[PDB]
Amino acid sequence: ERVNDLAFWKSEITHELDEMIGETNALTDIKRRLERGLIETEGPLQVSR
Amino acid sequence: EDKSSAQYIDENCFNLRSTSDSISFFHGVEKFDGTVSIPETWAKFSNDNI
Amino acid sequence: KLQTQLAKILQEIFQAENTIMLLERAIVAKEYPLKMAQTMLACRTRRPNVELCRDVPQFRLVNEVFTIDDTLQTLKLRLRETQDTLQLLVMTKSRLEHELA
Amino acid sequence: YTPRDWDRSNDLQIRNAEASRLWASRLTGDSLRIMQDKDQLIHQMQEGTSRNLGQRLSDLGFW
Repeated sequence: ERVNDLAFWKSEITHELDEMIGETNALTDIKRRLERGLIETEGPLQVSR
Repeated sequence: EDKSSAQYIDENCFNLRSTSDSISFFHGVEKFDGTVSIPETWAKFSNDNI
Repeated sequence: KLQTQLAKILQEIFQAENTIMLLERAIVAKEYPLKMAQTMLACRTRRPNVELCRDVPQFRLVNEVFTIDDTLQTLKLRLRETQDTLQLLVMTKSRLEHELA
Repeated sequence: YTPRDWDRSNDLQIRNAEASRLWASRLTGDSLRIMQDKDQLIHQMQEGTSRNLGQRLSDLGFW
């Protein structure tokens, strides 16, 4: 029974560990996309300036 | 001898697992009902013999 | 606005497709324990005379067969639903493309 | 022919797209949750299987 309880927490840990990785990449993508808008904004700033 | 045969058969069924390949799809084993006695009756049977 | 919404539709279309693929991978994984239970029940039929009995292992094996049957049915329903959602999402992408044109 | 109703039409199309997208995302979340639940349930039930077969074999050996 201890193995089976050990197995249960292993499967629960595995699923949440799966989702956390799924969130880091989605947050990483929004980081690069957010950073890329800054580089473009120097464009119309130059035209306005 | 009867109990030895049953013990060997049940030991084999316990020994086989999801990894084993001697498996097959046996549909309808739920709907089939072949039973002669309950475990309490079987225990009483052995007790009376003893 | 139509451009940005078309992009979001693209995100959800693949999320539906990936859900479909992982779920079909899950059903075949669920298939095997049912035939394991059926082989075990065949061995229960092999039991001789008095030792053939309505014991707790046999009863809960029948219950196991029933439960895996139920989980297969529910998983197949979810497959069909997510397929329908994917088709609708492709249709929305089509409408947004037409409006953009 | 509908000078400002055109804006209402474009608004309608956009909000239809948004609602469909939100429903789709909810459905993906529910699908993942039900998959995890079923996997865990089947494993718990099979280990119960193994324990009950072991108990029956023990009783047979005793008799």
